[PDB]
Amino acid sequence: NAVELTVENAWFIAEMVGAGTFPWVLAITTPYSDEAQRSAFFARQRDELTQLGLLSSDGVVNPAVAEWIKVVCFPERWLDLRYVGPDLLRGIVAQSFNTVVALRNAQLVTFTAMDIDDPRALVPVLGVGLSARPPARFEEFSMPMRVGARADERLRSGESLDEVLDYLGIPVSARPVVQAVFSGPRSYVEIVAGCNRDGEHTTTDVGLSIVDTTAGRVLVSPSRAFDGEWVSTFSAGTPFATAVAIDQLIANLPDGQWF
Amino acid sequence: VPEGLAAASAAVEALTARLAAAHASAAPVITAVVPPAADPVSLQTAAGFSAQGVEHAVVTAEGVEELGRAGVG
Amino acid sequence: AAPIWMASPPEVHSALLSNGPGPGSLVAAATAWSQLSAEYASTAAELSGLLGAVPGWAWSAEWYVAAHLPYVAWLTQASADAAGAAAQHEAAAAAYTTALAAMPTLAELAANHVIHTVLVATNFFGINTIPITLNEADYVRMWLQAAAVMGLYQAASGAALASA
Repeated sequence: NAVELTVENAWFIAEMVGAGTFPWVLAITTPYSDEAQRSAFFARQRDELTQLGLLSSDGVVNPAVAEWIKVVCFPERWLDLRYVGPDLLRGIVAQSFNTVVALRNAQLVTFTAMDIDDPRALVPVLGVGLSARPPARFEEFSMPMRVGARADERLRSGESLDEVLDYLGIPVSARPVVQAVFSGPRSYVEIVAGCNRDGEHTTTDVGLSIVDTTAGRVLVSPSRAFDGEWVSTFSAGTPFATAVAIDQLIANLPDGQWF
Repeated sequence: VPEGLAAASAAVEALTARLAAAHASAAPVITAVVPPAADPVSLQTAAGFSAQGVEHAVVTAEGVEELGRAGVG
Repeated sequence: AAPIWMASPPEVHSALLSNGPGPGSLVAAATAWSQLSAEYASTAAELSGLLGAVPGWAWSAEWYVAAHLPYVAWLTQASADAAGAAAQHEAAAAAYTTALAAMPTLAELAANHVIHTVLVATNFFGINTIPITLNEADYVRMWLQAAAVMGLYQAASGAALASA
């Protein structure tokens, strides 16, 4: 129960339906760079969309697609998805009762409606771009994220990837897994929460992340500490512990949790 | 030329030459203005200014001519 | 002819606008029109006083100065048009200088892409700082910043081009 179509096909549907513009995570810009070219390209997509059957008659678009595309452009609450793994895949999980997931690969964009009965129904969609590895086993530890980012700032500057993690509030039972994530066969995702209340675009300061490595799946959940700074815990990627980490995140927004 | 219009003709003749002197002092600069960049706006507007500068130079040029020949009596 | 500014990356917008001759030619015309507007007003003064170059005896030949007189209204209109052109060019020269200062730098765009490829390489410890989302969100900022400056630089120079 989904629809897959190109960026040119995607942008053209938002214009006729009048939904406006997609979230820029999908980077769905305008096809043509001059308004004299619009006449020709109005015909191409309208001609191509009738082939796929989503735009059957002369201009009437499938209400199923018009609803899915208007909730992605006018979401009241959403979650920005950015997947990484060797290849990037990024999308959005929009909500306006019902939800619609929009993911974009190298060129194609796929729209799909999901269910939000329980907060645990999102663990799949938050792990589609991953490598689908089992929850890892290690001793949970936390780090001040304001200092954690400075660490990666060294690793990407040619620093020995071992002696840095040799100097933190770091345990030893977790050294195997935190070393397997600075590796080749890894895949992670950055989760950012946002909502359009009566004001403008507002997203969270920090984000939630789940990482799949050779050792297993790792959850990286942030939380504001006593002194106002952000501390991030590194625990098992349990499908039960990730859902209690996104509500813990999205509760930072003025409208609170989804539940 | 009549008798008492010698100073009058020399007066009108002295200002039509002063216009042509100022008309040419700015003729090459207002008719060929170069765009400051390459974007389609700097080309469209600098081409419009040049289009105005040449339509203005030809009307004021002949105007000085029609001014200097108004006295036929 | 009728371009869509948000259809192209900020690299092409910044490349076209940031590298050119410069506004030195628009100011060269602005000061030329203003100097040409003072001559149109200056000659209108000595033309309106054409009498006084006529001696006492006017018995006759007043039709001469009366035929050169209607052109003082022409020199006032000419001074007005030439004074407005100096303001049009002066305003167009200011629209460019500000649009350039608002356009994102090409070096600023290059550094953006360079940092994107290295964050994808190693990002585990600093992953709740969401550097991938921010860097990519900082690029679309430059995407919309460039597309907005051009849409305004069009209506700014387009309005500074209409007359009469």
